[PDB]
Amino acid sequence: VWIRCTHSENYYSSDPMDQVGDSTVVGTSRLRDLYDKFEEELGSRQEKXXXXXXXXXXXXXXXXLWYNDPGQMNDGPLCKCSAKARRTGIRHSIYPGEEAIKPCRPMTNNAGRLFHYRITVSPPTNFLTDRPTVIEYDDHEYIFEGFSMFAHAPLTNIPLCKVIRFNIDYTIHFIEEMMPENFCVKGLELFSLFLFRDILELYDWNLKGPCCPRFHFMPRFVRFLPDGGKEVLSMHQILLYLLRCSKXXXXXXXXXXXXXXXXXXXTGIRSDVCQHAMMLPVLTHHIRYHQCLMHLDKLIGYTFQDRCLLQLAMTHPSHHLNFGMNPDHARNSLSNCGIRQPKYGDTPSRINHNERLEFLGDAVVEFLTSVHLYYLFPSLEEGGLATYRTAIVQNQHLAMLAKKLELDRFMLYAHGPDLCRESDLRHAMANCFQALIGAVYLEGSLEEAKQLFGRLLFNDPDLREVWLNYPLHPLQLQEPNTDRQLIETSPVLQKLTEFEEAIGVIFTHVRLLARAFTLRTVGFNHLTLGHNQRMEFLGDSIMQLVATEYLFIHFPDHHEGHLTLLRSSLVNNRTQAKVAEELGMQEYAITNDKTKRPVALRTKTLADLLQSFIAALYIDKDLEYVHTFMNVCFFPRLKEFILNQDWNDPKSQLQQCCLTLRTEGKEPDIPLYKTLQTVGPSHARTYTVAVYFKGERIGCGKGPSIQQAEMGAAMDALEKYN
Amino acid sequence: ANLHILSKLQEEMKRLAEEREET
Amino acid sequence: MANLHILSKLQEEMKRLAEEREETR
Ligand SMILES: [Zn+2]
Ligand SMILES: [Zn+2]
Repeated sequence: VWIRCTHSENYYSSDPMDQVGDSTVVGTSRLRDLYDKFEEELGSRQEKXXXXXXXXXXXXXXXXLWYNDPGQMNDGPLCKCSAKARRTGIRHSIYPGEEAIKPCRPMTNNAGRLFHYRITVSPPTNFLTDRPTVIEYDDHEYIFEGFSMFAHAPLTNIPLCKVIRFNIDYTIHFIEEMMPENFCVKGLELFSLFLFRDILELYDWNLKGPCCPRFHFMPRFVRFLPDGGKEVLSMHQILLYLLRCSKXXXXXXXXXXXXXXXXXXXTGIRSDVCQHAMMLPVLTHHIRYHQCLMHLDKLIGYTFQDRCLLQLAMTHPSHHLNFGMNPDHARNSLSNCGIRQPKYGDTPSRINHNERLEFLGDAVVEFLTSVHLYYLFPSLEEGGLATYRTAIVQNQHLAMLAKKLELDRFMLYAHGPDLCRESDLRHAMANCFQALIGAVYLEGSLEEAKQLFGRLLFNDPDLREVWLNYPLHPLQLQEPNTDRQLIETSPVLQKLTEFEEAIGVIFTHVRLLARAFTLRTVGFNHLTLGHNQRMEFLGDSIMQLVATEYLFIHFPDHHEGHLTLLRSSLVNNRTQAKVAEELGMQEYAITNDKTKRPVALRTKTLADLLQSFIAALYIDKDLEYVHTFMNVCFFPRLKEFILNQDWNDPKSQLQQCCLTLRTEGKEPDIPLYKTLQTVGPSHARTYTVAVYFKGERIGCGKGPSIQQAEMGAAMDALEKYN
Repeated sequence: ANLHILSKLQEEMKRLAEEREET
Repeated sequence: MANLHILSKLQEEMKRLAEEREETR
């Protein structure tokens, strides 16, 4: 596949010694005239719910249509922040790391300055038209085909740019192909300013920064070629055609007057190029953002090997669209001069947020804080632990701590409808931080999360050495190797040996396990100092963490609410208490001395026993033993935990139970009820309704009322899961 | 009280414990 | 609010732990 250009009609020159700089093709003394003609003849642009339409009354065009204003949205302005809020805002097109772009060359191209890429869109659903922008040159029809982009720097490491608009997840490919010669920067700027500003009223698109822009763009007109590649039409002919044609064959063509331009459904540019130009701001924003993320990597300390993960962690749910520039200008230009195939008559994505990684990062931060505050204060009870913890996990604190990573400069916070205070911004930083540390916890090891949060906590580097390097537990401190030596003359460990054999867990320091079973009744002892009210705290923390990770990984299509629900039904009081009772932790409990005649324990107490055992397991071992434990005693029984759960609603129970099903790629739907039979007289009525979850029928009910019938159907669908 | 659950639990715990003994 | 004082006390205790930490050396 080889790329080729049309001949240079004395305009361009490929002379070796007539080149200026690292240029290949130079513009002769015949291009300046054409440029002046194009500039003087096609430069006439700069020469000349009720309250919303009322405020648009000044110089109306046609219909109600929707024209674009420099800085304002469909309803009022698109900005209501501050003066210094410009340089710290990302919607204002201010990316950290972007400086002044050195001007390339006046006319002559820049092969040694511009890196060429070809921009296509897959799949082409809104690409090919019956009336494409076709220009004829040397007795050959040259058809339009995407855009060519010239960057002032290599992309090196940038992921795929995906964006959804026409209810289709489009992919803007930017394949580095051979560079079509015979072009000039001044000409590309002429066409860009004639299209992206004049014809298409696309203001508020800062490709510079308030001098050359960030990316150059050249139209592509291909004629195709046998036994080879294809031929690209040179720029001079593009200018010549756009100049000569600006003077059912008129069907599907874009016309402009002095609104901006409209697409005649009933200049020689049709609804082909315009539609293909509305994908460019998205790609440019994407590239620039991923280019400024390299300055984020040095702030974090950890370099993400997956840009998509970092971006998704930085994405904010305030983004209703994935477009680059102002949504108003985009939709307006798409509806006024976009593509529109002939008519015969003439559900948002919540998984693209950072709420997932926030849901994970909550458990991550919780776990780090819990563990560190646990080991660094072996004398402090549960009260001070929970106090410190709650004092740290606080959202305001997490926001102020998130500012140390300059997350406010890398966040994708969009402008709201009208209300946009500091609260939304700082809160956004707070959540996005948890998303970040969640992602770091995911890709990088847990130790990376420890290092991140630890380094971010204390400003003094002397305090970090203590926080990061927490000492072993007092019951592990006394005995370097193990407590197996102490078993021989142990009173309680003899009992716990059975508990070790029944689970197959051979504890290293049995003092921990003995502590985990020491109820709040007893005080202090030789075998165990204090009760397990600390391991209840730490236990709750590690349980929440592991469960959160499991539900995050094995349910990648469930949003925040679904994961929250499933976790609430996976790790609650009655559940872990039931597990604790099933393992038989009642008999191995430690209370009083001999006052406890029967083995009657409260449900909550059993829950505390399970949590404390998991904490002791984590301390004596690691998170793997915990994960295994919950993988045998919690996770696979998730569905079961919903079946024998407390009743509330057959519909809700069936919904949550069906929420466990093998979700593919589409978000999990809710059980659909379809009425089958409506029989009976005016008095009585026997309704027969069947449940349809994602097509397949699960159970069928027959009741006197519609709600009772569908509840009967839901119950029938719940009995089938037994 | 289910002996089956603690049986499978003992199985996997023994499995992991013996897995860390092979490294 | 109170969390500020709590965090302050935390920093103090960390300074104590660090002082003891290097005191061990
Ligand atoms: Zn603003
Ligand atoms: Zn340039």
